[PDB]
Amino acid sequence: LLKLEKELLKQIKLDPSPQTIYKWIKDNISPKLHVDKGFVNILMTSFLQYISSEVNPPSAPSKEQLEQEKQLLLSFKPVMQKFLHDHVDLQVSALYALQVHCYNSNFPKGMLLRFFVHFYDMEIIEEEAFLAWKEDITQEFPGKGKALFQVNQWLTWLETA
Repeated sequence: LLKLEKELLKQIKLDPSPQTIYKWIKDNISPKLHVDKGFVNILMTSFLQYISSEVNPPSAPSKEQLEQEKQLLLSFKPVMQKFLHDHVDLQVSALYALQVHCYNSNFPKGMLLRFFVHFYDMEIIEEEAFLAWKEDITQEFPGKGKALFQVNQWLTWLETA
């Protein structure tokens, strides 16, 4: 799975067509793993790494980077939905992936919450998963406090009115 992750990210860089990457998964990863939380973790982690590498390469995002990022995420949305729809616990896994990804970049200003807004508006992550992620004690990935600090007002609104 740490391996699998190696291969998947290599494959995305080689050809980031949503179609190609979905076919590679289906042809190279047993379907029993498609509903595994660790697989959803490596999947979402690889997509986010790729998007970052594209939007903010080694050259405070510009409006052009914000649009580019939305567009790339939009092209991946049907692949992510194919594995996450109807699976709230795997959606919580995808939120931990995005938490750890932002933790790994030192929480860039607004990044985590801009992605929560995306994932919610794109119907990738349901309300229930956002609140399960908030309230979850059982998992231990780093960066959970600083993540909460940045999306708490948003989550509280979601929860109450």
